[PDB]
Amino acid sequence: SGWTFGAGPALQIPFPMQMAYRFNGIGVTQNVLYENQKLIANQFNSAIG
Amino acid sequence: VVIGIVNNTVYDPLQPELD
Ligand SMILES: *[C@@H]1O[C@H](CO)[C@@H](O)[C@H](O)[C@H]1NC(C)=O
Ligand SMILES: *[C@@H]1O[C@H](CO)[C@@H](O)[C@H](O)[C@H]1NC(C)=O
Repeated sequence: SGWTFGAGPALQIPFPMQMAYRFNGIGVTQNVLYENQKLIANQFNSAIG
Repeated sequence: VVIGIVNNTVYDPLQPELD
């Protein structure tokens, strides 16, 4: 759900779109995430590992 | 490069006014 589960009813939303939301919230455009999605995913997986 | 994009058409606020 993202952040809506803590401010009211839960709303379903794809996780890449939630990541685009969180990237646009800090000033970075959503295109860098919508294009380089595989790189961000691999970096996140490597960090989690 | 975008994964999950669909084909559609967008509107232009200049084409109908000019044509
Ligand atoms: C959604 O995920 C499924 C499972 O991987 C995949 O088969 C499908 O093509 C994806 N659709 C979109 C919107 O990318
Ligand atoms: C989108 O358009 C391209 C070029 O016409 C085509 O190859 C592709 O199959 C289309 N995909 C969809 C979502 O219909």
